[PDB]
Amino acid sequence: KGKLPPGPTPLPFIGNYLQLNTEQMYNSLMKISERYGPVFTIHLGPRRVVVLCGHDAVREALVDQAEEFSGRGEQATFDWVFKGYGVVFSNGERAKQLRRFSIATLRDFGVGKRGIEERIQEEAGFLIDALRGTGGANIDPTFFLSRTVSNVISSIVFGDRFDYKDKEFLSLLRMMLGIFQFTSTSTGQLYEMFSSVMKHLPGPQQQAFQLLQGLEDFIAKKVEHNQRTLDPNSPRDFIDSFLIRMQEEEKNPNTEFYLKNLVMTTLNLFIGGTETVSTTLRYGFLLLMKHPEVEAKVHEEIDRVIGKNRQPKFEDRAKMPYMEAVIHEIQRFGDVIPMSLARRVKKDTKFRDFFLPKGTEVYPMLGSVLRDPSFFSNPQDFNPQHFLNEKGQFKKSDAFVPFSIGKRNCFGEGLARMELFLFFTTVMQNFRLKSSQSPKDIDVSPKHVGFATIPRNYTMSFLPRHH
Ligand code: HEM
Ligand SMILES: COc1c2occc2cc2ccc(=O)oc12
Repeated sequence: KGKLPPGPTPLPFIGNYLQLNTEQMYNSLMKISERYGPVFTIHLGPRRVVVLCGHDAVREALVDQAEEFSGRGEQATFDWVFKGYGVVFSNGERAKQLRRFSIATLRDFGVGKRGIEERIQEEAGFLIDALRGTGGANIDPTFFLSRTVSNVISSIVFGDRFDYKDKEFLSLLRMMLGIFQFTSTSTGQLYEMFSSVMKHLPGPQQQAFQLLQGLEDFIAKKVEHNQRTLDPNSPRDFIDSFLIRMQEEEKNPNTEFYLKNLVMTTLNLFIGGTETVSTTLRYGFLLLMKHPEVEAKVHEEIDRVIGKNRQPKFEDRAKMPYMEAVIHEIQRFGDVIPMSLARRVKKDTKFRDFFLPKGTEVYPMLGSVLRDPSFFSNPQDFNPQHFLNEKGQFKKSDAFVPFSIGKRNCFGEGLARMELFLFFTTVMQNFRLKSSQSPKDIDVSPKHVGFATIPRNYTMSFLPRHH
């Protein structure tokens, strides 16, 4: 039947709000799924959204009907600053043009090649110095990890890294951490439903907007400088490249290459290339302290394959199935972006005997794919075996979708995977982790779950490995 997926009856404007717990959107949605099935319709305030739970529904839509589900839906807190500009939250021609250019420009600046691998290895060296600098003292690893991660994408988009002592750099990192935290709280999820009123009201969301505003202001300041020092012949970074394409297109009235898309696209990458990787690393170390046996096996593999002298290199991954399994399990357990970024159908679509009118938003519940009990034996526990066969070799999974899938999937996945492996490996090779508390008492449940999955605050010490 040409019918929209089934779902609970919505009330005018508020939608299904009375049937949802904004502090736990994910659980609220999965519960509703228990009654209506894997594919259902929900009304987040006035926003009608088709929810996709489980591997099959998600893959069937985003991959089997990729083009139809390739539209970009909204994320209200982020659209407040982006407003449809830039590569992430853009649609149609704007997105195709910005995405093609971004992927190309990233590769031209080392992504995938030896260039960025070297940059990551150097930055990891700096992270190691910094952790040695704590003298084994108990610390909050949060900004040690974010400063390192950020410098990778920062050297690509800005021309070079930030000094670890640059206070403005810490400030930008605080803004990123804060925005991801806000969109993961109940107020952030309430904003997803009622932004029409809430953006004009006092409250936590206003402080969230200022963080985005500070990030935009910073990007706009970096662009100006690049502009007044640009060598049309020798671009220094992503910004230069984009400024050059802008000049080339100065004659195309319909060009997507203009200042606003440069500021928004660069901001997209600065944030995207920072907080996601940083949050995964942070959750990862907490999971390893909770499971010493896994850290032990990681240490075994690192000592055999890499040893204690040379810097780990990306190709080492081919020889380390356990480590590769652990990183996969960390991303699977962490479920950093539990509901992906909303997609939307480009045109009237037919999906599993259901009807989805053009423009309909879609929520691919990645978290439900990473925990599909039909793909992982103990979906609720942290267990690397989930990514190993009986002979202890690495085993892929069609349900491993932390980067989502399809036409608007994460094109930073390559950089991210290189970062996760090189940082997790280089740190583990140099230190054993010591929990400020007892393994049995470490809580790995998340502190917040909304747009992102935020792990609980913790402290730890990095103890060197020598004797
Ligand atoms: C552990 C790290 C990361 C995770 C879990 C992650 C996750 C995701 C997800 C789930 C999406 C939405 C995909 C979709 O619509 O289907 C996405 C989008 C995107 N990611 Fe990542 N990401 C990570 C790191 C990166 C990095 C390092 C960069 C930057 C180079 C980045 C750049 C982007 C961009 C530009 C998009 C938007 C793509 C588009 O709309 O066409 N991501 N990411
Ligand atoms: C481009 O990278 C990303 C992301 O990647 C994965 C999640 C995610 C969220 C944002 C939000 C704002 C932004 O500017 O960028 C983002």
